[PDB]
Amino acid sequence: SIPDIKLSSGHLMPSIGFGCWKLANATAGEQVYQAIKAGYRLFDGAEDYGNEKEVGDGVKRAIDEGLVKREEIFLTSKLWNNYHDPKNVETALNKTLADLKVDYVDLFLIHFPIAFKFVPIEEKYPPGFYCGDGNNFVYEDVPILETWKALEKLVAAGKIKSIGVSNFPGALLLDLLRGATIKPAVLQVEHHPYLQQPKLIEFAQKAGVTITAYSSFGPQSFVEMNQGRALNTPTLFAHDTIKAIAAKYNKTPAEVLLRWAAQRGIAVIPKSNLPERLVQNRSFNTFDLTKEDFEEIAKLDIGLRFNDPWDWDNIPIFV
Amino acid sequence: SIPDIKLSSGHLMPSIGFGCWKLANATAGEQVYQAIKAGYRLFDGAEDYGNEKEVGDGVKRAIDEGLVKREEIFLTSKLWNNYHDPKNVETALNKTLADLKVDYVDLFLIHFPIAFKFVPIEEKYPPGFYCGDGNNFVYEDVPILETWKALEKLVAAGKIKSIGVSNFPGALLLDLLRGATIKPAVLQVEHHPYLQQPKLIEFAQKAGVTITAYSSFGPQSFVNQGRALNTPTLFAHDTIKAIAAKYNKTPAEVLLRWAAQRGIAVIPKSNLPERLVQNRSFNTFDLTKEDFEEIAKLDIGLRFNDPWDWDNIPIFV
Ligand SMILES: NC(=O)c1ccc[n+]([C@@H]2O[C@H](COP(=O)([O-])OP(=O)(O)OC[C@H]3O[C@@H](n4cnc5c(N)ncnc54)[C@H](OP(=O)(O)O)[C@@H]3O)[C@@H](O)[C@H]2O)c1
Ligand SMILES: NC(=O)c1ccc[n+]([C@@H]2O[C@H](COP(=O)([O-])OP(=O)(O)OC[C@H]3O[C@@H](n4cnc5c(N)ncnc54)[C@H](OP(=O)(O)O)[C@@H]3O)[C@@H](O)[C@H]2O)c1
Repeated sequence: SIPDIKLSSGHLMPSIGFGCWKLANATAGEQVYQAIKAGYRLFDGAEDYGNEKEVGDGVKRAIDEGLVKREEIFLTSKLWNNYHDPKNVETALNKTLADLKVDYVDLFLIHFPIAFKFVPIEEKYPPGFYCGDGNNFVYEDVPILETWKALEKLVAAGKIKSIGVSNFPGALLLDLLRGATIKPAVLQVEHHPYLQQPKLIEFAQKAGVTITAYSSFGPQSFVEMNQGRALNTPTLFAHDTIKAIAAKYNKTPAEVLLRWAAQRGIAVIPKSNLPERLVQNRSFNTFDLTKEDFEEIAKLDIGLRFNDPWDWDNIPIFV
Repeated sequence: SIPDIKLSSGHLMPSIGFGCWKLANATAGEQVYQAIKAGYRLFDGAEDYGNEKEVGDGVKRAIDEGLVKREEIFLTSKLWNNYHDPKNVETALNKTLADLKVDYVDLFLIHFPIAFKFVPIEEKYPPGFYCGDGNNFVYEDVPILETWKALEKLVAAGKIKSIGVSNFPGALLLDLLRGATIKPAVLQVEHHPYLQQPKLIEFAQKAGVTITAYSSFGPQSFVNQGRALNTPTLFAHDTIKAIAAKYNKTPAEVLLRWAAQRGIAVIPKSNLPERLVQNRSFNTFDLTKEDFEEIAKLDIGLRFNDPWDWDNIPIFV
């Protein structure tokens, strides 16, 4: 049912996966397991999510029960900001591998083109915004390419199958493509009708980089974090454009939001604590948005970004 | 008169300069010379402008006539897109030096974070968008930092006083800063009330990078581009007029002052002598917080110089 996408690395990646951000440690293992039973095969995690051990527990349970074999699960993780210095990259990957209880991750991404000062794992993990000095942000002078070469070596050592990046704007991705020996296979970015960045999508896809969309439901994911920008934003779920299209096909607004990306070759990783939403978030490929529908949804693009490092410490990633 | 700005390199840079883009070759020498007599000391040029030889004649004439000495003139040039590969960087710079008839340039900027396939100087100069294969754009795998290191080397060789970048978005500048031994001293970007990019300015200034604004008059500079032609003029914008008529200054003087008062260098260019004068003496009034607030409302992120138009190059996306 779930179409696979061919990555530039020579490996297949499910076009629909299960998001793990803000999956409570207490119920994550069980929800990952239920997701596998519901047919999900790709799991989008990260060291920063702090629940990789639980994600691993869920996968290991499914494997121990004979529902799936390791090779049938696509595990994505992300290298956090404090670990860009080459000498720390493998250490961070090792922690991820140990927590996930596996020998390799299918996809490992540079979480952000941001290098926080290294913080020893036994000092605090996941470190979040901690940089070794109270609440102050401290950075390291590690160019992206240095981190990328450390990742390329880990691919050669068999610990990572495919490598890619997240939160990279066009000029940065373009430059990485110039110095990379193993081209980044995936660009994972915030993508929803309020932030469509059509030119980025076009450039990346023309360059052979697969797009994975995150926060496909826009502000939704951020309101529980009490983010003001998101709370002030009208939901996509109650938006007249999305609702009119959903009604026309007799689909849910969530299905239209996910299909709007899937139909354009963009991979999705919807997240949900609700069992009822598992099947739904993975079975939306039952109708086709017309040229007209796309023109209508295109009108909602306003460049509204919910995940912006500028908010953390005026980091100029998207400026 | 014209305030100087101390660059992160230690060297000083006039805050008001004379732009050389489109200065016709037949009269560029004379215009640069007249500009020097008019008080200008910084000349913003580029290999791509194709008139460095003539800009050089102008400066050489002012020096031979004893109006100025080489070290009182600040020359800026820019490394064009076909010369990013380190093995070609010095070739391009040597051509700029031979053309300007100088032993070094004061500021050498990476013109665009774009690497076109190398085309020999002898094959075509300036190459412009020609990449050695008909009208097709062809690129080279040369990371920004490799080009930068070649420039740092040319600084140690004494051929360049300060180095910097142009048309670099925030993320790219941030990354270059992590790898630079000599920090880029300047960030030259399009900057006007319709494209204010305040967060980029704030980040750059805070990192110690000096901003040089170009196209200070917005749409007035690309007018045969449709985008610019179909954009309401800033010279007739109600907010600009209001502030200009409120200080008895021209709209042009308000547009330049808005940048200058914020520590941003400007490089206006006028074929007309009167304006030539106007453009170097607009620091005769201050904008109030309220003025800035009203001007800041014009920001719509409208960009006239976008590589996306050339070949869907993702520099600003
Ligand atoms: N690399 C990065 O920077 C980055 C940043 C953010 C996210 N990501 C990744 O991408 C994933 C997805 O993004 P996200 O978690 O931010 O947000 P999302 O998937 O857009 O989140 C959807 C929000 O909508 C609700 N929801 C889920 N299915 C729904 C449905 N069918 N109908 C109505 N509401 C529904 C969920 O609530 P319930 O849980 O109560 O169902 C959740 O609060 C993450 O889990 C993570 O793996 C990566
Ligand atoms: N790095 C880059 O990518 C880049 C890109 C573009 C430009 N630049 C540099 O920055 C400079 C700025 O570009 P530009 O020359 O097109 O922009 P500009 O100097 O802002 O152009 C102003 C236009 O307005 C007119 N003008 C000048 N002064 C005036 C005044 N006081 N009152 C009314 N009209 C006035 C001029 O025509 P008249 O001559 O008839 O008065 C000129 O056509 C260039 O020369 C170049 O050195 C760099």
